[PDB]
Amino acid sequence: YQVLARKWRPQTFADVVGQEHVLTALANGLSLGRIHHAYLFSGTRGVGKTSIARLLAKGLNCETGITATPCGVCDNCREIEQGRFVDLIEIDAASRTKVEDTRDLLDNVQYAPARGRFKVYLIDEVHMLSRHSFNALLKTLEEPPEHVKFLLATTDPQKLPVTILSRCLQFHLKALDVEQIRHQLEHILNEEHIAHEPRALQLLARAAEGSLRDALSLTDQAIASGDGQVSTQAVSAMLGTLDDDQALSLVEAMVEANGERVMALINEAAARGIEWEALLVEMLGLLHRIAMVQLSPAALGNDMAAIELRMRELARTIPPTDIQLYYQTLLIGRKELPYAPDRRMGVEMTLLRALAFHPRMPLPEP
Amino acid sequence: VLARKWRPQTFADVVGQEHVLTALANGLSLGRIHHAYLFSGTRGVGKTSIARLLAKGLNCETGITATPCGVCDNCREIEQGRFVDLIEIDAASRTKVEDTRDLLDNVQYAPARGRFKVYLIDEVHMLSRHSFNALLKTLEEPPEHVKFLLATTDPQKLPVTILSRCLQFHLKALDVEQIRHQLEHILNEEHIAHEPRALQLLARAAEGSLRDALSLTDQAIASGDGQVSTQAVSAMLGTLDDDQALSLVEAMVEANGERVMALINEAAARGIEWEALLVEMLGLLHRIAMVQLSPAALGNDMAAIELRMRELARTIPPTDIQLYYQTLLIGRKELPYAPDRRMGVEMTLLRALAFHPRMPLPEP
Amino acid sequence: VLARKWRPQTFADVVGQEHVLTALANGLSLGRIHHAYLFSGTRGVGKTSIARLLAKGLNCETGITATPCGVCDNCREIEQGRFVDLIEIDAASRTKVEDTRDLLDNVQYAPARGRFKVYLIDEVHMLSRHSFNALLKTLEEPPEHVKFLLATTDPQKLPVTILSRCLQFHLKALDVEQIRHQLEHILNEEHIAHEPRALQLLARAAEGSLRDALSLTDQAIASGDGQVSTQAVSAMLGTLDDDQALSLVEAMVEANGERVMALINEAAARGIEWEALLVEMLGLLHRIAMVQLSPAALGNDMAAIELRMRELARTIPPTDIQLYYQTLLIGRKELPYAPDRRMGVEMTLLRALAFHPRMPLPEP
Amino acid sequence: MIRLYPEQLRAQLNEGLRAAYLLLGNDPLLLQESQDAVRQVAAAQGFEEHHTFSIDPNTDWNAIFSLCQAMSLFASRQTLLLLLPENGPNAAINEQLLTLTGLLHDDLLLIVRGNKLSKAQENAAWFTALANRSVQVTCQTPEQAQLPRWVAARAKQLNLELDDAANQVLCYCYEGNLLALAQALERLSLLWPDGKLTLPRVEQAVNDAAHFTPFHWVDALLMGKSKRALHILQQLRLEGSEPVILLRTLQRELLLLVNLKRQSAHTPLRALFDKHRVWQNRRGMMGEALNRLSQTQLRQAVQLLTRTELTLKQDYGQSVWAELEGLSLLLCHKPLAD
Amino acid sequence: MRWYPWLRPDFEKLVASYQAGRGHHALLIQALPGMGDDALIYALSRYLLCQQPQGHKSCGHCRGCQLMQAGTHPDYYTLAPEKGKNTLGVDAVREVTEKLNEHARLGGAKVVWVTDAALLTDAAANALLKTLEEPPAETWFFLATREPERLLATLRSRCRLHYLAPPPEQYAVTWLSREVTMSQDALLAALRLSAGSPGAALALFQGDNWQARETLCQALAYSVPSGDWYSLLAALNHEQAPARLHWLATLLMDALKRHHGAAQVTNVDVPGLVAELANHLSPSRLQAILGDVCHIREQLMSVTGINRELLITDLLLRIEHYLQPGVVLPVPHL
Ligand SMILES: Nc1ncnc2c1ncn2[C@@H]1O[C@H](COP(=O)(O)OP(=O)(O)O)[C@@H](O)[C@H]1O
Ligand SMILES: Nc1ncnc2c1ncn2[C@@H]1O[C@H](COP(=O)(O)OP(=O)(O)O)[C@@H](O)[C@H]1O
Ligand SMILES: [Zn+2]
Ligand SMILES: [Zn+2]
Ligand SMILES: [Zn+2]
Ligand SMILES: [Zn+2]
Repeated sequence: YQVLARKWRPQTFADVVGQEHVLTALANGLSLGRIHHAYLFSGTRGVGKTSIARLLAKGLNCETGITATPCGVCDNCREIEQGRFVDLIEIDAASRTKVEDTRDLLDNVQYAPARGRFKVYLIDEVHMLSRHSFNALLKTLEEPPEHVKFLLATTDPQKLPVTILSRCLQFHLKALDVEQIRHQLEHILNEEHIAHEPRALQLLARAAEGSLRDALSLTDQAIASGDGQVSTQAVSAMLGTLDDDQALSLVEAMVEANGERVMALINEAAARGIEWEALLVEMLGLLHRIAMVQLSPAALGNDMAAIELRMRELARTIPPTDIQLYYQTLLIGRKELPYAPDRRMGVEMTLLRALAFHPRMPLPEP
Repeated sequence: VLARKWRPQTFADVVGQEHVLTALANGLSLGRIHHAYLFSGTRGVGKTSIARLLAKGLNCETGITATPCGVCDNCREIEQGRFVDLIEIDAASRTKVEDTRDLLDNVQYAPARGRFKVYLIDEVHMLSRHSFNALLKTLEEPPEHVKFLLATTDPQKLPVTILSRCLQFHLKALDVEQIRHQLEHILNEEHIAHEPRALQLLARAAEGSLRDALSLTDQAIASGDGQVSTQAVSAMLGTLDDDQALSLVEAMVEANGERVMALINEAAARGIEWEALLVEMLGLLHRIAMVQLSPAALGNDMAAIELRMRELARTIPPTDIQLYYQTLLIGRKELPYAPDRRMGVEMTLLRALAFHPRMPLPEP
Repeated sequence: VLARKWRPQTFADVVGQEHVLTALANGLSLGRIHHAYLFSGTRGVGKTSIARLLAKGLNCETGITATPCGVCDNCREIEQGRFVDLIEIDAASRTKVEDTRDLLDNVQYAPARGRFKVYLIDEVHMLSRHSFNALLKTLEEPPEHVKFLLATTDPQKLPVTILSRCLQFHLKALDVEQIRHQLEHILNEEHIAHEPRALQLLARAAEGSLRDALSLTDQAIASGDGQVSTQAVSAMLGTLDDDQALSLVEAMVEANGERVMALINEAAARGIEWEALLVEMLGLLHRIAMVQLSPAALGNDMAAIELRMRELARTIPPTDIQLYYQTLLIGRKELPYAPDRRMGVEMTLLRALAFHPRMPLPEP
Repeated sequence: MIRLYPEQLRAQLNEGLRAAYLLLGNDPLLLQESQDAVRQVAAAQGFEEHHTFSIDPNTDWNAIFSLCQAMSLFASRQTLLLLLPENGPNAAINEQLLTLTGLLHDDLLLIVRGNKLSKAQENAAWFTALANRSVQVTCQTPEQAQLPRWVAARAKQLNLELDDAANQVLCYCYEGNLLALAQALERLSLLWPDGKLTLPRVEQAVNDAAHFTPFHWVDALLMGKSKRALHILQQLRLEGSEPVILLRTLQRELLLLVNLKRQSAHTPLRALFDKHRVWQNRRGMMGEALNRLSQTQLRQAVQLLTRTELTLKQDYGQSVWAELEGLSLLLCHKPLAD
Repeated sequence: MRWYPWLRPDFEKLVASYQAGRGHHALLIQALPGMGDDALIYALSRYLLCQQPQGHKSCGHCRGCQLMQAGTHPDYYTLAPEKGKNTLGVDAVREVTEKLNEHARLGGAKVVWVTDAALLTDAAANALLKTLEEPPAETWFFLATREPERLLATLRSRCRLHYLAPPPEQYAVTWLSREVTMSQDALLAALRLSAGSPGAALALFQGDNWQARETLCQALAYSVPSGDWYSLLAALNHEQAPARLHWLATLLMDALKRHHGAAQVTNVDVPGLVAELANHLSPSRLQAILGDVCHIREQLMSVTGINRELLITDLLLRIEHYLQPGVVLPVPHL
């Protein structure tokens, strides 16, 4: 009974990944006691904005003292990591259901903590606060009590008036790199003693876009559906994205210019419920790697070895000029996709074009 | 109606949610049961159906299985929605707000009949903040014998503390043909008269939702004859039900202008939905290219066109067929950019006429 | 923080507003005091600092001087912001709207402690119309013993009737090489380690203002934990040295993909905004296109580059320049649709590399 | 209506205060001094109350009319100062003024102030009504020959020995902004308590002060070398100048070049400049521009300005400055079709 | 809100079903602007909201008719979009749904009307559906939309679509000759420049619009043969820029159509123009211009506040470069 997204939910400032400089920043102030009345955390959704906001409030109210290194056992620490704390008021300005509570709580700030030292106010995406409850925050920020502190979050810092930005100590949480999540996922899986294939992890690392929460959530599904193993054949299938062989044959079908085979692979593929957008993407990247390898034969990645002999063959046999056309055809085809009458169709047509405009041999006529 | 009659009774009756069905089955078959499951996805894609089968697989008298027998009392009662250990909660209901709140504040830790006390919560993101915490609290201290099956079209609206405690399954909308194929199967087994183009029009109309697909199929049965006929279907939706899209394509490709502009006008007089017209043309331009690749591509009710369609296939260059498709697609994007939707359509077709090999040329 | 700790305490501590400091000093030293002073200019250039020193020079117990002693009670209190005869008004504050309005409607004509009752109004252009007239009225009938020191980033937003009654001083943003010299000095007096490149990456960052440079450096310290190193400073401050933006184009037109990819991986390790890099390249190729028609195309900071650009401008055909400008143009548009942004760039260059005029790829 | 110059006011004011004083013109200093001269003479009488009401479509009409419809019960007299609109009185205003004009008497001094009225606006019921009772003071800025003379006069009363070359320097900078020339003289007096404003001294302080109009960017941008325009453009971000306000300064002069370059063989350059009423020395510079910018260059510069105009209004924060740099570069070098 | 004559034949069968029971509880009317879409909905509801109807119309006395003439009524519900915004809310809908869930205050039929269903929030669509599925006995609905395709397929299935067909042109012109005296040739142009809507056609004249339109064709007639397109600046640069740009577009279309020998032309008003135009401009050149005019008209309507002057000056000068030999005109994107 444990899905990685919860079993690895950061407990310490050390456990969080890669955003060194925002952790260091909060480390200093939690040591030196340099607490600002308002902390703004910006960045895409999925990055630990709320997550890092907790570990701050976890060191603000902790019974061990204002610490940058909270103790995971004190009643305050446990209750914070569980969403429920007397003073930690978590408001989702983005909720259609909590509009009144959002408005009321902000019009009635509780100046004296009941248990914890500070009366923390975690608010996700404040640029979406009703104009009514927005002014309440203004009035409380200009002159805030010593006990109350704010922890603002946002997806778009620009929709926030300069009158607010200037009143908070802003922090930009950057997204995570692919092989920074991949490397993380491998490590976590290595520590849980769970099998895996490296090309499966890259797919999971791409799957979530810079969102480690989601990467884990994604890795738990993969485990449940691959019965104990995070295998490409269990993963590739959640995303509906083709195994590098399924995808690789399509690319070959296209280049040999045999149409039946292509539509056949597309039909056989439809059977296992693809994500039509994805079938285009993998083919593009595959074409991309072949282009690189024609420059530096050392280009291929490590798990590519299964398809290494085929990738390498195309590489020396197919003119880069041609490879540029196939990549263009397929991309342009991706631009089209939402306008195509049907997703599956956009993909078929994009391919039938590559076939009709094939450089070495093309569809004929009288 | 069809929707209730054809509700999945087994995972096998489930259409295209493979990645989800494979994982749930593996877990069920190996006795690996988590305390909470989350099913997300758009409308009528199968969230409740799958949640219901899972509850069924969990309480089947036969044992915990990925294949509920479907005939034991637990299975029949769950089916009827009258099973004492399957508590259904609708967070989206304005009427059951108190019951929603109370049931969640008073979890029944010991099943009365089945081996598990199951809670199924629809649109769980619409719960009050009070209930969210009630739920969280229970998910944090996992009562045994109690399982939570959550469903929602908006996982993100959910507190990450809760989402993190569930096994999340993302259901996908469905491809057109995937729905088309199911509709058929239902109408065959149900002995109801049906045509090919109807099932197409019906599937495409239901955007990825089998739920709606059937609800439309049911209003086609009421509006038209007790027959799912092209005439009825395109009577609800608003399709021309005419060879207009095709003849337009035929003219366009001969560079007839006069007739292309003519057709556009007559078309306009019957109040066509200009985007719908362009979509038909694109679809036609596509099948053609398929026919040029493997001559068996002309389908089911398209037998009516067969001759005309094939004639284009053999007479127009595929290289060109792509060109027309492209030019029209583009047209669809710029369509709302145009001062008027019709001039948008005229802008496009005249465009394919000019950028016509062996077509309109310039002069002094 | 550094900004508050290093606030100018004497005119000699002020960085680069010579023309203003010379005039204020001359006036103060000769006992020529006007009734109202206006300090305009952008952000963090020293408006409030200078206004504060003037108030200090005006009320120093030592006498009206251009060199406040800094140790008398009047000087210390002004410094602390707790001087009874220095009334600070913030027209830009949403919270002090009433106090702003009241204080201006009730000018205190007789100082309680110092020889002058001084009013310092921040962002004076943000005052209500009501207060503007209150102020005008006072500036028209100049209470003696009362001086008005106004500050603003937008003099023009001010009623010309008021602007006309002040002695106006225009503060300038600061020169990058002006800020750097001052950063270099502060750190030294603080014994805080620093690399010469680091201070420049900061001087550039703070747009023309010290106030900002200081807070940026304060942040730099906390992240470099004690030191001010180019790496910690390049951690927040988007960097330029790591940018092959011109060395990528060189590498491009030179044809050594080996280098071209090495550059891209290098760039990648630094966390670039892939589309910006394509802008820098497209904005460079365009300028090299311009140096070929007129040599007067070399800019205000084109200097380091100069020889590198000038070499391209003569050794690369204009046709070929257009060809490369186009290839990168197209690759920019294709970017967001690529399977991965880095991949787009990598492939965009591989395209330039495949369709290169000299030394294009080989095939057996 | 004794029509007179700012200098003539103090002498007239001595004979007798009139019913109304209209201060019509554009000079900030001139308007203020005349205004001050009237009031200083009035408050001497017994004119305690003073009032000001601004006329323009929308700024409280029924209040203006009524505020003067009331007499003076225990005869506390107030100055009424009507502030005319920026454009000048429209068809409707002429009436509201007329209604006010009938609110006069010996104990209610009216002062109207705005720029110069057009010969048309001068036939208006309101204007012709005061035409026998009032005095008009023409507050307008000095011609090219007397701008220096005015600076010398103004400086001499500030007890300043302003050299002729220096005087010219001050004039070529801030040309026409008398408020600036006066401030400048006053600042220059703090700098050199001495009094002796020699060319070297004044020159140093003027160049050191480093102030630049958006126009100096354009004036430079007129086929003048880019170096200084790029300099001024990156020195225009140091005075706190919005981008938008720059684009509409470039546009106005750019579209003007478009129309002019278009009219070659339409009418010799000479008369055309008069026709457009901006040729105010800018002529030789405007024509210098016209002579090396091709019909096509001018066009390209219009597309760029347009993208920028949209880029600045579609993402509403896409760093237009960059484009302004790129734009300033097109007005000096021959472009391509890329 | 004026009852036109062509609204009758349709109004006849629409009451003929509300009298014989065949009435459809949800009605979606599609019609061009100024086709009297307005008046048909209102005219129909007055028939159903009568306590003592006289056969085909009301009495004028009864509580319904009176509270009807007084506008304010407990069974009539106007669902106008939220004042200020260009869309409708999920709220308004829900509050009228439950408003009908309770007995009719006057004991009879309840009616609902929508300004334009194609302007509502996606959530607002679904929120409306459930009620049409659970129809409160004897209630009535009236949807209305210019474009019924941009409406949710599942929604337009529940209602009965009714096409409010622009009257035959011969009838629309005669009706028009009465409301304004102008050449029939002009009259037809207005009609065609309104998709057949006689109401909008009529309104084309009532300002000084038509005169404003005549100014445009004169400017165009000068420019076409001269090349100086930048002369249109005065004719186009105006707050009415978009309505004008559209005008300029219809002329462009027509010239394009003539190259393909298309019989029908919108601007019958000035065939001499469309001719010359088509003569001096290749079908490609025309395509090119048609678009820029098209996309530029849109940025004027959409983007909050660009320079009407700059943009257009740019459109104009740009048009002239397409006209120059050797230039490679643009192609649509995506
Ligand atoms: N994946 C599916 N396979 C088969 N039938 C389906 C599927 N999804 C939906 N249906 C049909 O739609 C009806 C409602 O779908 P439901 O499971 O309640 O979807 P959701 O919970 O996503 O709204 C079902 O009773 C069934 O007839
Ligand atoms: N000209 C200057 N010389 C020295 N320090 C300055 C100067 N301008 C700004 N600073 C620094 O910036 C901080 C804030 O600047 P401030 O005087 O309030 O300027 P302004 O009001 O123009 O924003 C000061 O406390 C000081 O440390
Ligand atoms: Zn603790
Ligand atoms: Zn069973
Ligand atoms: Zn002192
Ligand atoms: Zn009646």
